Amino acid sequence: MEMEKEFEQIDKSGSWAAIYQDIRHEASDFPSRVAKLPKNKNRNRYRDVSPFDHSRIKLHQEDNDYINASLIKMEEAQRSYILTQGPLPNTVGHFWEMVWEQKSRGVVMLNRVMEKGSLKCAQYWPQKEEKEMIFEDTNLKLTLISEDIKSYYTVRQLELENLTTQETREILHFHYTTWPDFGVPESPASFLNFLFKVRESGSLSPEHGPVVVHCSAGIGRSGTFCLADTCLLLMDKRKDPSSVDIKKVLLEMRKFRMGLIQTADQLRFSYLAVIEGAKFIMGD
Ligand SMILES: O=C(O)c1csc(-c2cccs2)n1
Ligand SMILES: O=C(O)c1csc(-c2cccs2)n1
Ligand SMILES: O=C(O)c1csc(-c2cccs2)n1
Repeated sequence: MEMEKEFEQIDKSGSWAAIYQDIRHEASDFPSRVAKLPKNKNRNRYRDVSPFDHSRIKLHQEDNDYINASLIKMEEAQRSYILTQGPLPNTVGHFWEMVWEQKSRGVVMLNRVMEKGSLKCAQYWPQKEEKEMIFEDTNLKLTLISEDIKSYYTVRQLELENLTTQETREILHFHYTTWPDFGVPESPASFLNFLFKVRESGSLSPEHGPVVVHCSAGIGRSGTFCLADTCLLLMDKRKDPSSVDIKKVLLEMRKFRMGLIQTADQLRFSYLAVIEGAKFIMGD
């Protein structure tokens, strides 16, 4: 079926939970043996969220190459994404090592450091220009260059220096700051505006490594971001945009990381975002 009318049909029939459970039943199951080794317990935020072995990002290190991060490679759309958990106190250096080694231009953060009164990720970037961060375990230096605070999101320019080689690179940090503590946003307008700002920066383009996107576990909000982006790109590429099947795209992405889209409300929100976004693209 088309998307917008499939949407009204699920709303009128109140069957979002059944649609979402079908996706969960059909989703791929691949091994995640490296994630479960005892030496990696303090590298995982949640015991039930792990990268598959076949798609995990490897650190270029001979001691321990493990990070909780997955490469989502979308062949028809010609887009790749790295989805990862929010960094932990003992993985902030690994996080920036990955950014460097994978040649990423942008980092997309969809959570706040504290939500619901608890810590959801480490404070892994500097908050003042004159107070830079040094990660001694991976030999990197990170400096805040500038910060632009808007009503729904903040963009930061960061400098990452490989202290071994003295090479430097500019990284863009896109921080969506207004996702509610519970549920999903009422309108997708600010989330789509944010997605378009990431796109306009070059951070999603083939001349760079894959964008790094995270929330707390790296599957829920993060899954919503890449699902909406890929569906909208396919609608622009194909002769028949109404052939884009969001459920089929989601199952393809779940071949590369488990659990993408965590609730039926997140599924409904993803449909809403793609539907509204397709009107603004045109040719709109
Ligand atoms: O939460 C933490 O532990 C944390 C946040 S930034 C950081 C480091 C910066 C530079 C070296 S360690 N640690
Ligand atoms: O909508 C089209 O034009 C369409 C439907 S499927 C499709 C392709 C799949 C893989 C490569 S092109 N294009
Ligand atoms: O099937 C639809 O309603 C749909 C989704 S995107 C699309 C486009 C039309 C013209 C350009 S893109 N139509």
